[PDB]
Amino acid sequence: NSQAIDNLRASLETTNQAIEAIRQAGQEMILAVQGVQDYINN
Amino acid sequence: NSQAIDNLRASLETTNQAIEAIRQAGQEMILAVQGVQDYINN
Amino acid sequence: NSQAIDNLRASLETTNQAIEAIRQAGQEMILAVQGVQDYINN
Amino acid sequence: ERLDVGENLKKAEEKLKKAEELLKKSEEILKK
Amino acid sequence: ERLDVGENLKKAEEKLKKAEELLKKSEEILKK
Amino acid sequence: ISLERLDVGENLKKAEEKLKKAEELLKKSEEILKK
Ligand SMILES: [Zn+2]
Ligand SMILES: [Zn+2]
Ligand SMILES: [Zn+2]
Ligand SMILES: [Zn+2]
Ligand SMILES: [Zn+2]
Ligand SMILES: [Zn+2]
Ligand SMILES: [Zn+2]
Ligand SMILES: [Zn+2]
Ligand SMILES: [Zn+2]
Ligand SMILES: [Zn+2]
Repeated sequence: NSQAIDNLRASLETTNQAIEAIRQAGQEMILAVQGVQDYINN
Repeated sequence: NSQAIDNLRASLETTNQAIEAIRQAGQEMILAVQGVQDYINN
Repeated sequence: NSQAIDNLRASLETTNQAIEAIRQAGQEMILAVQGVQDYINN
Repeated sequence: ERLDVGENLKKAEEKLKKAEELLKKSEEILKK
Repeated sequence: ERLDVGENLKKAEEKLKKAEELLKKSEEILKK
Repeated sequence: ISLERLDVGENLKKAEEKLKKAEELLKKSEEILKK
């Protein structure tokens, strides 16, 4: 059980890093779509 | 250790809330790109 | 705490599946915005 | 004009709905 | 008529920042 | 910036790279759980 808890903690730390990378991809998509709108309008 | 279990539970609940926020951000990005398509086509 | 640890493992495995789905949504969103740019330019 | 990316947007919608249902399942497993 | 999907982009940005701060909280809990 | 052609390609490529990084981290997380 102690080894299982260690593995869960390591897995959840790594999962949190994967979610941060997806969050950062989302920030780039906001910049992309804002750029499309600015081109269409200007 | 029950304290480790409670910590992991609390961390995972909070991680699941973060993922839900990114999911909802994704929903908004779909609406934005559909808005661009609708603008161009109409 | 064997049952608690099994519940955390099952919860985290499911959470990881959710993240992979959001990642795949993000890939489709990149294809969509690429498609908007290619339409506008080409 | 005939811009056509709605199928990518539909697939993204479907994947986000699949994720919503998996997140509900994860929370149910945690609560029990 | 002007294209404006800024309401959707602003909501997306708010949601991404909410997620950032929740991930920091998860990491803090884990560190404990 | 050039106002001639639309270019959000650098944002889209950065998003692609971040999604690839996420996929590798999710593989690492599942490998840790499987052990
Ligand atoms: Zn240990
Ligand atoms: Zn330990
Ligand atoms: Zn950037
Ligand atoms: Zn068991
Ligand atoms: Zn596809
Ligand atoms: Zn930030
Ligand atoms: Zn920050
Ligand atoms: Zn370029
Ligand atoms: Zn892959
Ligand atoms: Zn490996």
